[PDB]
Amino acid sequence: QVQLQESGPGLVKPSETLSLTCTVSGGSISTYYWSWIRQPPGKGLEWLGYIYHSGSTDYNPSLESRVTISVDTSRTRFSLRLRSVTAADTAVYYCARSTTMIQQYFDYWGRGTLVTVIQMTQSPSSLSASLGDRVTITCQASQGISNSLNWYQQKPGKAPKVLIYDASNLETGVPSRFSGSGSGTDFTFTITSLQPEDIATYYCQQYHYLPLTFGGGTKLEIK
Amino acid sequence: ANSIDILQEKEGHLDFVIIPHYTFLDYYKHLSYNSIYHKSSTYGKYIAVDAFIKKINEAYDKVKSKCNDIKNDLIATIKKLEHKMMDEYNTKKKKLIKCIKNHENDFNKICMDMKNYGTNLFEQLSCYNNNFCNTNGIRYHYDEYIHKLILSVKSKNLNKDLSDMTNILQQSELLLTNLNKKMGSYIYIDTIKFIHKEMKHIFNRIEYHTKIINDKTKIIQDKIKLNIWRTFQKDELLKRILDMSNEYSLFITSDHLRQMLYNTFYSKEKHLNNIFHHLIYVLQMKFN
Repeated sequence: QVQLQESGPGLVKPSETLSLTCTVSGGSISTYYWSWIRQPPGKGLEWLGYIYHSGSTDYNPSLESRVTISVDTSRTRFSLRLRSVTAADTAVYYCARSTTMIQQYFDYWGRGTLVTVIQMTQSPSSLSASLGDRVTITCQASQGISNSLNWYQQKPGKAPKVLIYDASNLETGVPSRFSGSGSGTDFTFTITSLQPEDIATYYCQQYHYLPLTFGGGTKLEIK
Repeated sequence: ANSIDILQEKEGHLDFVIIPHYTFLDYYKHLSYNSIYHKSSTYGKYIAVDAFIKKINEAYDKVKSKCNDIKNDLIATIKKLEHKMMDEYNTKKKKLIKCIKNHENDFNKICMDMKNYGTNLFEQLSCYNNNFCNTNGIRYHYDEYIHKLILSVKSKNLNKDLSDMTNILQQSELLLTNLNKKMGSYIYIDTIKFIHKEMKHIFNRIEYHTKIINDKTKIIQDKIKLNIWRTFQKDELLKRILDMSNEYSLFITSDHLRQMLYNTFYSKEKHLNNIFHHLIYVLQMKFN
């Protein structure tokens, strides 16, 4: 099965270039989208940029042009270079993969390595319900998104994982208790009955407008 | 690059098909279905594949729609010619081709996303043994999507259709030379010459596609027999799925285009015969 593994320095001195590489095992790079997403400790997710097709690239303007994603396809590795680091860039760097932009969602995510140097407003930042309760989260975009919305479940310590793509569609194995709904600007994720295997932080994501943005997340716990 | 097909199926309705883009998206359409049909556990995935392919079409149409102003200008020109701006038509036709080649990479990005989708499905292809891989997916696909098309074309006799189109162009060519020789003092003589010139070129494009359909029908029918009640090794199984998806894509492209061009040839002959009804009426009322 396709597997991503990030390998880097883990400690970069300020203003130097952070260089982590990802090693695509059990699968080829070819024309897929190979992105680098970071998560500051105790904070949400930020997509840094991606490399796709015949080596084309698209980065998040928030990175201020100091980001570069390159790929030696022969090596079957893609890598990140983040110039002039700040304590701001102290984050868990996830190396991930989407297949398209037409119906973009993240197929595979690496393990994530700690490196220490559209507005998706997710409504319940924290939530503590008892088992069996129906939990329902909301995501609102700064503008029209159509159904270009995804939802991920980030298990404690683990990388985020797709539950719904295109606002309502479940990925093949994800349980039916999860429900995506909504279009345009107001979206809603709902677990019809809380299970012990659900204590995780859930994030939404948009792909309609190129700088890919995530939601604030909902830290779900048991009361 | 230079493989575009202009199509006027209805009155005042022009459209274009970038031949290679059609084959490419169709190849990956067949790869997708073939991968999900292989095992029964995955058949239901066709709902998602159909939805994704709809997104690809809607996305590609949005790129084609950028060249709508130039297309509607050429439609307005062709409308006036079907009543001398023949030189204006050529410049507006070149203009349409130009902006199509301008959006080359916008279309390529959609095509590439389609290749990625079908390739992802192709790459997740289980085989319980891998030395004995079931050719179920090949028949279930062939039978639903391709078999029916083979039989419709087999019944059609596309060579007789072409022969009947030459007779139409010969009748018009003779009437055109009889008007020029006998009574050239007629209104709409230039519009007849234009429509016949346009219809002569449509015929050649139909003649090209029917040649492809003809041999591709034989190829598909022969090939499918060999990849249907067997158990290939995974490597060989995948090779056949690609080979079949290729033969299916070339066939479906030329068949789809031949039918569209056929409708435009007879739509242009309808407007052509409207002028012939005037020419007979005029000659009859003069004969009074």
